[PDB]
Amino acid sequence: PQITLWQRPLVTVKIGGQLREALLDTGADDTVLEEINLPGKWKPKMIGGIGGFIKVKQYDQILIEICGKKAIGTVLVGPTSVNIIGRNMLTQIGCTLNF
Amino acid sequence: PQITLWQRPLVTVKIGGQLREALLDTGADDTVLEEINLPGKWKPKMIGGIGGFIKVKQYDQILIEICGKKAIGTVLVGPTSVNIIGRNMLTQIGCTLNF
Repeated sequence: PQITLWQRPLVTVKIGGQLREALLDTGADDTVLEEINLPGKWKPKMIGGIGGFIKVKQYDQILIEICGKKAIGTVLVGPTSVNIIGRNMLTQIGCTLNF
Repeated sequence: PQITLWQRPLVTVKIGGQLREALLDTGADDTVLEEINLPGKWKPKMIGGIGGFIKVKQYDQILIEICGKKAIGTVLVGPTSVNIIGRNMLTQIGCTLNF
């Protein structure tokens, strides 16, 4: 689908068998989601932002279905007030910017 | 221009007589620029992101040129790690997401 930007580009995503609403974030390199119960192993990681940084648990090869499409990649789980879908996943569902 | 996300969505923007590169950011409601000399007065404001909040200067009705297109609106200048063109400006250049 095509989406304008007068509102936040929020989509429904299915991850870890759970549902969530997330933002299609073209400015985010990574995909970061609020605390969600994901199975398995992970590595502690640091990621910076506008306010600075947060430490997050890094899960690799996580399958997500964004708005009806499938993609596998790294998902960072840490203290973020919003669920963000980054370019690593946006490139997989064939998302592009147009203007 | 149709922009793919394999790389950060950078664009050349002209603001206040100066040239800068800025990240087209759908995950940003606002436009936030790093250290830059901007004429006039403003209204202090604090915005949040990942890692906490940052104090910025809020300038209104600022002409901005992203690629070949002009837009006028609020711009925030602060300690940001990257110049960001948020939805307040993106809508104005008809920027859209597609997948």
